[PDB]
Amino acid sequence: AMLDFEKKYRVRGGTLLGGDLFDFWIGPFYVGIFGVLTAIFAVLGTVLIIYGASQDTFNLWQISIAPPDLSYGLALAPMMEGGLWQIITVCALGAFITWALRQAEISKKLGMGYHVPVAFAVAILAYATLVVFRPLLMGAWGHGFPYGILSHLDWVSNVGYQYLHFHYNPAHMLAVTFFFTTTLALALHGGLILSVTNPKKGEPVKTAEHENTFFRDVIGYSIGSLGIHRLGLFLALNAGFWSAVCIIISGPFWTRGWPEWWNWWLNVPIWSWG
Amino acid sequence: NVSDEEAKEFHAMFSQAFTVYIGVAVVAHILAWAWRPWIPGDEGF
Amino acid sequence: NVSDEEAKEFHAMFSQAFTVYIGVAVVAHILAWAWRPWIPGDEGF
Amino acid sequence: MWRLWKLYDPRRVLIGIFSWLAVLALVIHFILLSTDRFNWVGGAAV
Amino acid sequence: MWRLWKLYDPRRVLIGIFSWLAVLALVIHFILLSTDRFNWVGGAAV
Amino acid sequence: MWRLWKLYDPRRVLIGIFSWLAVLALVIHFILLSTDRFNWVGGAAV
Amino acid sequence: MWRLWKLYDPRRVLIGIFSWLAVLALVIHFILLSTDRFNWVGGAAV
Amino acid sequence: MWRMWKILDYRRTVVLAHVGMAVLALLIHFILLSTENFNWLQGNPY
Amino acid sequence: MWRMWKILDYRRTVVLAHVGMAVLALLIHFILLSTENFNWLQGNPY
Amino acid sequence: MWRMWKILDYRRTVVLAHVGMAVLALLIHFILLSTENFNWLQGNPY
Amino acid sequence: SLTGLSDEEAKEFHSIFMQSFLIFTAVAVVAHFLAWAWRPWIPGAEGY
Amino acid sequence: LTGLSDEEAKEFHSIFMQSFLIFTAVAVVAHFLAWAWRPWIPGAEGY
Amino acid sequence: AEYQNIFTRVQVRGPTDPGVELPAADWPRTKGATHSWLLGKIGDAQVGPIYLGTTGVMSILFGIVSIVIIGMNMLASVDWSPLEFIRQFFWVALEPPPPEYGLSLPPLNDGGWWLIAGFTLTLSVLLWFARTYNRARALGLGTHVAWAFAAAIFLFLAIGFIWPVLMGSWAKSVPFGIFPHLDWTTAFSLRYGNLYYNPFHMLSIVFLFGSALLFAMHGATILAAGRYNAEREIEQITDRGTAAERSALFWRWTMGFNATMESIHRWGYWFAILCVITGGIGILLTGTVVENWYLWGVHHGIAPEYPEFFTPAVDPAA
Amino acid sequence: MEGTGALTDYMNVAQMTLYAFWLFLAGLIVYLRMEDKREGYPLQAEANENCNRTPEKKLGFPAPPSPKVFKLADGRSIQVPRAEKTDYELNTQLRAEPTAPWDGAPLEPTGNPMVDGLGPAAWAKREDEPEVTHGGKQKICPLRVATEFEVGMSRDVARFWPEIDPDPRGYQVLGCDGKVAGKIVDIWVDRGELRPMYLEMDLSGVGSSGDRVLLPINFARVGYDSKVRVNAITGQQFTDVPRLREADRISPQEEDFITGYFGGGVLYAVPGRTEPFL
Ligand code: BCL
Ligand code: BCL
Ligand code: BCL
Ligand SMILES: CC[C@H]1c2cc3[nH]c4c(c3C)C(=O)[C@H](C(=O)OC)c4c3nc(cc4[nH]c(cc(n2)[C@@H]1C)c(C(C)=O)c4C)[C@@H](C)[C@@H]3CCC(=O)OC/C=C(/C)CCC[C@H](C)CCC[C@H](C)CCCC(C)C
Ligand SMILES: CC[C@H]1c2cc3[nH]c4c(c3C)C(=O)[C@H](C(=O)OC)c4c3nc(cc4[nH]c(cc(n2)[C@@H]1C)c(C(C)=O)c4C)[C@@H](C)[C@@H]3CCC(=O)OC/C=C(\C)CCC[C@H](C)CCC[C@H](C)CCCC(C)C
Ligand SMILES: COC(C)(C)C/C=C/C(C)=C/C=C/C(C)=C/C=C/C(C)=C/C=C\C=C(C)\C=C\C=C(C)\C=C\C=C(C)\C=C\CC(C)(C)OC
Ligand SMILES: [Fe+3]
Ligand SMILES: [Mg+2]
Repeated sequence: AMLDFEKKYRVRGGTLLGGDLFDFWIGPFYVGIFGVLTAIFAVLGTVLIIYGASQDTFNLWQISIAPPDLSYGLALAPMMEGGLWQIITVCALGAFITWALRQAEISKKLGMGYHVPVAFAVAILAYATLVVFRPLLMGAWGHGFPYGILSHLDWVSNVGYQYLHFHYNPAHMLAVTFFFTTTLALALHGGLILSVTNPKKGEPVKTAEHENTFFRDVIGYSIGSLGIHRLGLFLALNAGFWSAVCIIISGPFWTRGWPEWWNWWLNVPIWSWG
Repeated sequence: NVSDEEAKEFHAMFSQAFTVYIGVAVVAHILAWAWRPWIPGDEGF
Repeated sequence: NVSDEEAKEFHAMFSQAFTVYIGVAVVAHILAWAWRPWIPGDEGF
Repeated sequence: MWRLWKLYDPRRVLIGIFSWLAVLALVIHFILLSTDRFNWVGGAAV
Repeated sequence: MWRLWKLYDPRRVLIGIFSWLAVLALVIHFILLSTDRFNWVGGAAV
Repeated sequence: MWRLWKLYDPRRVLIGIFSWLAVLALVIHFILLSTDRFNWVGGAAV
Repeated sequence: MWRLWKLYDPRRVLIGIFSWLAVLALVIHFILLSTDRFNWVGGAAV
Repeated sequence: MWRMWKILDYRRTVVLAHVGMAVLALLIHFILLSTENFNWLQGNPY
Repeated sequence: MWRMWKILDYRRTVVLAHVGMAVLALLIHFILLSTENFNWLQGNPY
Repeated sequence: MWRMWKILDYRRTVVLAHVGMAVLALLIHFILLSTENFNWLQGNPY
Repeated sequence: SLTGLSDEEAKEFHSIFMQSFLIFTAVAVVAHFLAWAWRPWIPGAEGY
Repeated sequence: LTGLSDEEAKEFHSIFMQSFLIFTAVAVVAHFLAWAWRPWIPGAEGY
Repeated sequence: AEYQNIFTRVQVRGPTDPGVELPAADWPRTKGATHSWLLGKIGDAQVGPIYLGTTGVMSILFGIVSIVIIGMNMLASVDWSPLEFIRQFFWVALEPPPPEYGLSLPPLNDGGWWLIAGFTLTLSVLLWFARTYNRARALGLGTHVAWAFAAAIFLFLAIGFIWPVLMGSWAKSVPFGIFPHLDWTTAFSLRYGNLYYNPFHMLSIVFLFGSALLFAMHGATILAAGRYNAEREIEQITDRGTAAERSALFWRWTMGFNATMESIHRWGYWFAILCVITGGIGILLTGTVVENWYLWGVHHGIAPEYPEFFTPAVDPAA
Repeated sequence: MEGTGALTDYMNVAQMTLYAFWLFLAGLIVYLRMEDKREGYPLQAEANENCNRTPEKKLGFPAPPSPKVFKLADGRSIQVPRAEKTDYELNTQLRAEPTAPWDGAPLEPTGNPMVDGLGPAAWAKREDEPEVTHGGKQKICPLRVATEFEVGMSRDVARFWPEIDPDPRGYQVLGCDGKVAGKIVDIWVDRGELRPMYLEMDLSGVGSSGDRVLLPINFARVGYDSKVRVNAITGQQFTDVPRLREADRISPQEEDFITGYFGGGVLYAVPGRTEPFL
């Protein structure tokens, strides 16, 4: 089934691989070659996760596929000692990368720019930082995070407290600022569009004049219809990127407590006062 | 909608697959029961 | 759309490449088995 | 039972069947690599 | 060098110079206050 | 086998093959470095 | 008092009052469960 | 019960039957591999 | 079976075959490097 | 009281009543399962 | 019909499909016979 | 199918009630077997 | 080589937009409005004018009083040194009352200044809420922005007022400092046993991460469909252009389901405000009805169990 | 357990608060998915998707809400989903043939997909009345009538660093194949959005110098060397860009015609764009 306007858009072309062979839709999903791959990768990784779950516990929150011991270095591990995690990592990476390449096939077919696959490549960059880049720099795949709903929260807790106060990480304070600011911007953007198209009952749908006037009335500046989506993309992508920066520098480029990092600020010759 | 003849051809294909699938399932469970019965007694297995 | 002639030409190139790839791969496994067989015995290797 | 192909395009069922076989073969081969008895390259004893 | 002002707008050059001079004199005065030897109001001895 | 180049743009094949060679060669060298026998710069002994 | 229903939509007020009644009943029942004296499932002795 | 196909589309039902029984059968086989008496790969005593 | 190419486009299948078999070949080689008895670089006794 | 269906949709209310009573039936059973005097699966002394 | 296959095309694809399926299954049957001779996978009552 | 008539609604209803009766009947037997295995209503002492 | 809709290449400047006419009781807007080339690259170039009414002025006055109290106490803590103020800028704070005062009014230098700063800050944000509400109503807009702001207010009040009041001490509240309120955030989690196991903190993060996910998805989609004037989203809601169809088709083909030009902003609006609402509820639950969140997670079977890797420590004081 | 918050031997207040939020989150998710189904619904199941070989309508789950009335500024209560757009889409005879009869097969255009509105070249059915501002001015108008706008946000930047504050008037336009299509004569601005939207050009390079054509700004890459490079379409293809009904106004429909035509170039402008990398 299709949206009542969808038929005319379902044309041939836009693929990067596979050509006509996979260029079709199953229900609403466009398939493409990267959809077949993202399906094989996703099913493989999910079924491997459930196998790992069957060996410890089926409780959804307590399922955990953990990375190997640090003593393994970069070697591939036995399956039940983190080798299962490593296969799931290469399956998830492939699932993410083929998902973005597939969104690139969908982008070209609808004549859209590649903003969505690239914006997703930032999210893939952050996961790659967590499971590939940072474990590489530190020298062991065991530095990646476990695949479990509650077991990866203990990883975040302990890795954060490896630096004794992770709030003082300068790149983390920047990434948190970008995360808080982008949901603030999302609240304003979503709210303002709803406020115009859904005014008080008995009022006409308003214009982009009212949108600019509203924020110029409130804060004295309005970024506009186009600016809100550039800034919205900018804030969320910087949120992802500075997440990657904050974690890649935690351990490969800083092994002490993050509060100590601010010792350079306390020592600036301008304001030492002693 | 489908006619009776189309729907009967659907159900002929379904009944063929259903019988093979259930027949293999019945045999498989009879083998699994001969191997290790899965209903515990009052004292376990 | 593809005719039987152009299909057979595609299968012709498939067969030449498949047999060369399969042939060299068979040699690879015979050398690998001559080196260290990968089917463990009752005591392993 | 030939009429199943009056319903499903041969290209799509073959793509789905082969994708299913690829997932299945890897999962079973990997599950055996997880076990101590069937990890053939690991080569445990019985 | 009189032609320098046919290229660069005098107001922007003077604003740029004034901003640099204000920041620089503030930074030098602050750096001196941060040192033990040149803190003139801290009243230390040499 | 010359018919193969009737099927693909030779430029896209040269890009594809040289991309495999570049990544494969780096990985093989890096794996050899990671060993304690074929790490040539580490001065491993045998 | 009947003119209340020419001011507000009867369905809307019915939906809102029932939602308030459902929430209040849930809140009170669990308020009693959290106390010692009025926990009927807990079977606490007074 | 061929009148079932006068209600439910036979194609979409068959696809749904294969995907659902796939996940169900994986689920049950995994449940047995989680146990100690039916994990045929571990081969524990019964 | 030359008829297989009247369903699957041959040009695209060849490309998919190479990328897929590259992944599988790397996967198998990496699996052997993980094992003790078939890590040819580490060379543990057999 | 049949005039109730001239205010709220009968089609909508029937469906939301099944969903609403689904949650309520699930909630009460789960509340009893969270006790000790009424957990029939545990079968604690009463 | 859906998929636009004539009845003869459906019957011809069926025979090749069923042939390819029996050949694929037969090799699996042989591989399982070899796998069973190596290490049986149905434990006895006392385990392995 | 959406606009079923009276005779088609009566015909669907009878088949629905027959399917539900068979589904319930098989389940009832399943519960009679499950009770024979392990009863699930404890006495005051427990199990 | 395609234009990426990241910076506006060609800009056009006209007269300053004075805004839509207000009702004939509102204060006059300010007269100050200028155009910025730098801001015009990202979006609208006009800066100002701004409205200021009763609620706006009183919010600013209450907020300035709060900022002066915090700033002067911050400056006083470093012996009034502006240099030492810059050196310690992230570390200084207006400290909340010590625990011994409970909910009473403590002396100025023992949390009294904190309580006044918290009161005036609360008043300014509440008046700012009324300002956002009235500016929308004055233009005939819905009050969605104000209620989304009210949702952020509730977490702010839950953290600083309601939860400390429910706990019976102003000490539990958060100091006005940069690193100190980060110290409060960490200590809060330490005290009540790993806020990670708080489910409403989990949900809060779900909607926070989903908000960044949504804005990234939506912002990228509007820029990608900018070739079809997607960013003119109001026109697409009332008159579905091809951009609205390509945006919906893109996500329908990707993940199997889509939104509309209007429903995407409902998804993002609810994700933004649910993040801050589950946040407030999670804060109100801890300390009051959950003592230790890890022990709560153990009770409800959500804590992972870890095999032996080390010799477990034993409390000598057991 | 015991303490404040206990509701039973196992249930506590935080847990039941959580399930209370689960019920709300579901009702919100269902509500949000219904708001999702006000454009393009009900789904059009074609005959070749269903075993009965009859076209149908699928509501999906949750089913779409009732129609929604947007009262408009000019005094026109429009209903969503709009009847005229649905009626246009269901009746339009596409100039394309499915590459296969089964459901999900892509359409292959028969004639010229760019002028026929196929795929990335497609347009929606929109209003033919040109948009107005809140005050009644013409919303999208060229700078010759919208004379209160001058090109360039900053006069000093436009005068001393014109590279970053350009004025594309008089610029040469090149297509994806590098050929010269003509000269930019005017810029169209949105009085509400305060942005350029279209670059009107003449066809002095590939057609009549007196002909006028609109180039959407997001398809134009205004360079630093007085050349505007359009990657969407070949220079020869600028001649078939749809013309305005009136030389000084554009309806929302013509915006979808013009942006649609350029978007279609992404696949159909030159051979090989449809074809994969490999
Ligand atoms: C005690 C521990 C420390 C701490 C230790 C850490 C550590 C360690 C980390 C963070 C990271 C983060 N911290 Mg911290 N952090 C602390 C307290 C906080 C507080 C707070 C309330 O005080 C906040 C707001 C934050 C905020 C943040 C973010 C900036 C960042 C996580 C976002 C991110 O990485 O996106 C990136 C998003 C992803 C990586 C998701 C990947 C998406 C992929 C590509 C697709 C997946 C698809 C999926 C499988 C689909 C599912 C299937 C379908 C649904 C069917 N932290 C405390 C002080 N923090 C993380 C970070 O920055 O890493 C990059 C990180 O590693
Ligand atoms: C020969 C050509 C095709 C083929 C042609 C056909 C045709 C024609 C038919 C089938 C049908 C079936 N085929 Mg077949 N089938 C083939 C070969 C196989 C093989 C095999 C390995 O050889 C297997 C195992 C199967 C299996 C099946 C079954 C799914 C089904 C018969 C049982 C049934 O009636 O389902 C009944 C079960 C249901 C209706 C419900 C299924 C499960 C639902 C969705 C709910 C369970 C979900 C589950 C609980 C989720 C798990 C929990 C998660 C953790 C959340 N087929 C080949 C590949 N097959 C029949 C069918 O599809 O019936 C409708 C049918 O008509
Ligand atoms: C000058 C000529 C060209 C060339 C011309 C041709 C032509 C013509 C053909 C080939 C074909 C092949 N070529 Mg060649 N080929 C060249 C030289 C090579 C060299 C080499 C080192 O010299 C190699 C190794 C190969 C390799 C191959 C094979 C892929 C293939 C033959 C076997 C087959 O039929 O696969 C088929 C097997 C499959 C398709 C299995 C599919 C595997 C799927 C994708 C598995 C996916 C699951 C995934 C791995 C999961 C990952 C999980 C992990 C944990 C990460 N070619 C040169 C460069 N080659 C043939 C071919 O590709 O036909 C299709 C063919 O017709
Ligand atoms: C970088 C800015 C933010 C962002 C952006 C972003 N995310 C995106 C996109 C964009 C632009 C998409 O276009 C893409 C999309 O299409 O979303 C609908 C996506 C997406 N972001 C998603 C999730 C997601 N994003 C997150 C974060 C973020 N995404 C950032 C905050 C998170 C977090 C913070 O946890 C999650 C969970 C998906 C909904 C979707 C990508 C879907 C995808 O890749 O599907 C591939 C196939 C699968 C079924 C995935 C599973 C396959 C694996 C083999 C199994 C699972 C392995 C995994 C390691 C398990 C880990 C579990 C434990 C951590 C519990
Ligand atoms: C959905 C939840 C998210 C959210 C939403 C949200 N926030 C909001 C809103 C919304 C919907 C608003 O409408 C409102 C707003 O104004 O948005 C622009 C706001 C807002 N969120 C803000 C901050 C904020 N939001 C945050 C978070 C969040 N906001 C959540 C993540 C945070 C974080 C992460 O901690 C912060 C810090 C404000 C910028 C703004 C409300 C401002 C406010 O209440 O101000 C009160 C008044 C004062 C502080 C007075 C002092 C201000 C000046 C110093 C006065 C100047 C005096 C004079 C005019 C000039 C003097 C100088 C002379 C030399 C000229
Ligand atoms: C000297 O400085 C001058 C004057 C030059 C100006 C400079 C000012 C500066 C630099 C100020 C710097 C300020 C900074 C950096 C502040 C940092 C603030 C931060 C990070 C705050 C973060 C969190 C604080 C919170 C959440 C506070 C919450 C407090 C609340 C919600 C208080 C509520 C209190 C109420 C409602 C009071 C009730 C009083 C009643 C009446 C109930 O008592 C009986
Ligand atoms: Fe938007
Ligand atoms: Mg502190």
